[PDB]
Amino acid sequence: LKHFLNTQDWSRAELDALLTQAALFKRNKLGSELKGKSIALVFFNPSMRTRTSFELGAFQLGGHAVVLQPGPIEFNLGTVMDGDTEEHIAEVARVLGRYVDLIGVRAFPKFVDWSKDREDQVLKSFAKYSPVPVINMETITHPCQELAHALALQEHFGTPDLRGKKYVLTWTYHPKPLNTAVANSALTIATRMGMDVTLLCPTPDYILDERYMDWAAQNVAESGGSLQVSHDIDSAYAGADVVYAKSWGALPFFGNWEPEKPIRDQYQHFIVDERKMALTNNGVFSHCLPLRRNVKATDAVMDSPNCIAIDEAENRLHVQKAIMAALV
Amino acid sequence: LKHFLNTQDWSRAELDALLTQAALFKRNKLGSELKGKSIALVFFNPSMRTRTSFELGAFQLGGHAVVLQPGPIEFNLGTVMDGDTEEHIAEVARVLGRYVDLIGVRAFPKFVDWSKDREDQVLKSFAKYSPVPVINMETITHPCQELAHALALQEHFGTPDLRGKKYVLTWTYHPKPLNTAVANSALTIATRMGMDVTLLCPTPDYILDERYMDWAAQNVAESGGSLQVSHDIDSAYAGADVVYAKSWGALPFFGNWEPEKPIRDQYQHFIVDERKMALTNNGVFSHCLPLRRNVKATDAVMDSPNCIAIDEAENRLHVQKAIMAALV
Amino acid sequence: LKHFLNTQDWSRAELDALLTQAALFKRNKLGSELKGKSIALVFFNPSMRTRTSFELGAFQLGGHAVVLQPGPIEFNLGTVMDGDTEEHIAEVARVLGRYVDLIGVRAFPKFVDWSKDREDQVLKSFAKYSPVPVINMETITHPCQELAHALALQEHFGTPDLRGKKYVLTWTYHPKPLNTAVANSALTIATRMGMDVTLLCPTPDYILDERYMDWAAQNVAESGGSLQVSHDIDSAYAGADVVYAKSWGALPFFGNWEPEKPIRDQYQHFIVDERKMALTNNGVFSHCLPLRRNVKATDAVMDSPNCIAIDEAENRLHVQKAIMAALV
Repeated sequence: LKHFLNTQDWSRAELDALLTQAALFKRNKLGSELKGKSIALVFFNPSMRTRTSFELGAFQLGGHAVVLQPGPIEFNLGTVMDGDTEEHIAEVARVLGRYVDLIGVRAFPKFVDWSKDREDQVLKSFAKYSPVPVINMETITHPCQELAHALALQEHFGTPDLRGKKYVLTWTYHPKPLNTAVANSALTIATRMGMDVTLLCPTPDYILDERYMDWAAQNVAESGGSLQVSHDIDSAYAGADVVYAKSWGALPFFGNWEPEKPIRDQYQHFIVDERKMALTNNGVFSHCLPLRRNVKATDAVMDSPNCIAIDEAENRLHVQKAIMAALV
Repeated sequence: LKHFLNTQDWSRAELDALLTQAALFKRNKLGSELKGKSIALVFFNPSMRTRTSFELGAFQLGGHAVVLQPGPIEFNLGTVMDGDTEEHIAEVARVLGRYVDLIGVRAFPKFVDWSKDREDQVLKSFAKYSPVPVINMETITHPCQELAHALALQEHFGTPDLRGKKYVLTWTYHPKPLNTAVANSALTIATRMGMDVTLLCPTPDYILDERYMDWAAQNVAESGGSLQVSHDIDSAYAGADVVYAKSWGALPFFGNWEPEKPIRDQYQHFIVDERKMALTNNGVFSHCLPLRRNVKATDAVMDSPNCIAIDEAENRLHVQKAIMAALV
Repeated sequence: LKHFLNTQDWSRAELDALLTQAALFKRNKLGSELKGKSIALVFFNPSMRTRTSFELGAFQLGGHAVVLQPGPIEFNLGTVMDGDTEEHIAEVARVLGRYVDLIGVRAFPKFVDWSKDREDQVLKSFAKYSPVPVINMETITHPCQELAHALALQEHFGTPDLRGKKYVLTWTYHPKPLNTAVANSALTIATRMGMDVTLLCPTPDYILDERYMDWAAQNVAESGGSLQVSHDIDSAYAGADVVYAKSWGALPFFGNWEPEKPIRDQYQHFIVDERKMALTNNGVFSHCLPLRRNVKATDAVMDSPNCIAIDEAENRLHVQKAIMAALV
């Protein structure tokens, strides 16, 4: 009945409890909250980091993770399956639900159409047909990353209350168009936590889907923080406490990534470097990984003592354990 | 020494004991029958369902399953390995046998020749060279499915004795020629259990290999049931207690599936629907999965309360645990 | 801090202790030396045998192995990652190091250049950036195989002291050029153990890289054994106690394997057979596997009671457990 599809679906108190359980697990990693239980990790797209953290997380709590990497499933109802689909998600979710206690789902968008991708069909289908809790391991939003990220910020600042912090979610250069998942999640969680958020991107075409812009706005009101869109690098970084980098192809160009290649390439200066970081208030830098060094961020920034990307990546483990424990 | 290659190899009392242990495991899933033991699940062909049930089954009994998906093995003796084969099954089975306590084998036929496929070389080779019990996870017969299927029928009818039940194994439409494995197993187990069996198919060309027809006949005599081949849909369904659907390419066409495409396509009416099911004696419907909705069976039949396909799929878990426990 | 990259890095006393712990584990396989611990098995190249032994080894000691098969990683520093690499080994090793207690690495050479391959970049990179012990699961040397091999010899001869034994590392025919890893390791460990070693190959072009020739020489001096290069089959086998076969492409031909195909094909007589084995002092035969029957060794030699290849393969399990236990 209760799933962990997006943090936006959980009340603030529930998210706070998850973060605290995550901190507790970080102090005592071995437990029995999942003793004799199991989780099916269904990866429609490969991920070494996510597979490792979840698999180990289940093991450490006495459970077992079954890793499934399909590779042809039909999600549409009343559809004559005479095509290339062998079985309907109805049967898949229901069968797995007779075996495991939880189901994790990872499904990256096709990038051939944001119009379709934004529907989150794969995840919504599992959540609808599954008799057991479903966990978003990343589709168009990365909720587990949000919490790992948030925990890392709380540990860094020495407090659970992040209000008053200047948070800068900056777009970054990449030779190819990327998913907005991490970006959408970053906006969601930074505002939900009540920080002064600024979405820094090259042009208005890079502004995130309305769904998330509304989420952020709605969260600003609840948390007492602030939101703001910007296109000026130097002013955005100024006096910033946190800088989060993430690359993503402008939504208005989904389907054809040819005329955009020259557009993104003229913005290879949005790379986070010491010059920019020095403008902040001794702010910290982080990225969700994988990160292309000297493209999204310079080797100097990465190896800096202000980069907490490795801590954030570690926290995926502790945060995902808190989620699995809450759902069982 | 003792393997679980086919149910036909086990006495009726042993099969009854397996089914009962399976029911016991269904009531108490956690156990120690495999404590510290392991099973190697060798999949020459991918299977999410079979991998999940076996892996979880080993975990629940205190054991560990190692999943191996090759992808070049030689099974022929005295064959100069100067071809594309790197190692002989002799070495593979013997080495794995020094590591694990049980070996599961899944190997779908090549469909390029039923003449060769019917030899069950992969399975027979493992059973011959392996120092530990071998388990058929599906090749040309699906013995684990047979028991999962049989258990589901016993639970549905509220009794272990299925004698007197009208069982209809019906062929079903599919855009492509399929393996007869599930069909051969269905005939084997339905007759072994003593039911009034009817093999419903379009033309005599779809009759199953003699090996299984003889098995069925031999089982009818032992169980006190009956066997019968039919080509009339309405008469077959009439007063039926159980309807099992399965698609499969006529054996006489193995090698060339071109002139058969038009032959099978003219029989897309063999699809199980409410019209047919209504003719039975409030009979139950089931399929081994994966099932193409609105092709092999209509969405109406699938979502009906008489469809026990999800229960049968669940039982793969309990039945496979009974098998692993009996073999160690 | 301490890794298991090559046996040559460990003192003789440490190697002796590993071999003894391995013998102890062979007598009592279940233990708690890895209770609650985990190892990441990173396979850049597939290996059923190595995956099975390590995974089971972790399970038997109360731990858990996470299997990762990438398939695009950058190992070069200060390299603008605008190519086909998504993330730097720096981030990979560091993140995995926050999750698991040990990291195993398997990476076969590209064969496109021994000049580059001999650098052991993949392994050295992991060992440099990883915060936890790294284990060579085979790159250009196969140290786990060395110990499995050595243990099998000690069990066969009924003593830990192998000094005085005539060891013949023979090159063998193969339709394609192979890695020297196993060959380099065989020379290393046979000399380190103090045996009378003879490297039997067709022509001086097949002599192993200087690195290992020096290693052997340096080991002969320490162990009191002997080294010797030979090109005469009959004289090499004569009075031999141990015969180890392994195929490998001459190092001087790395990059272009066309003019070598005809060169290796004229030496298909280097195959180990009863005629040759009969010349030894009732010597034992072994191979690391996979082995092409009737090409590297005849079916007669393989099925002989003097072939200890299956025992050596089994010992990978016990030896790898000793290594994992020593590193944690």
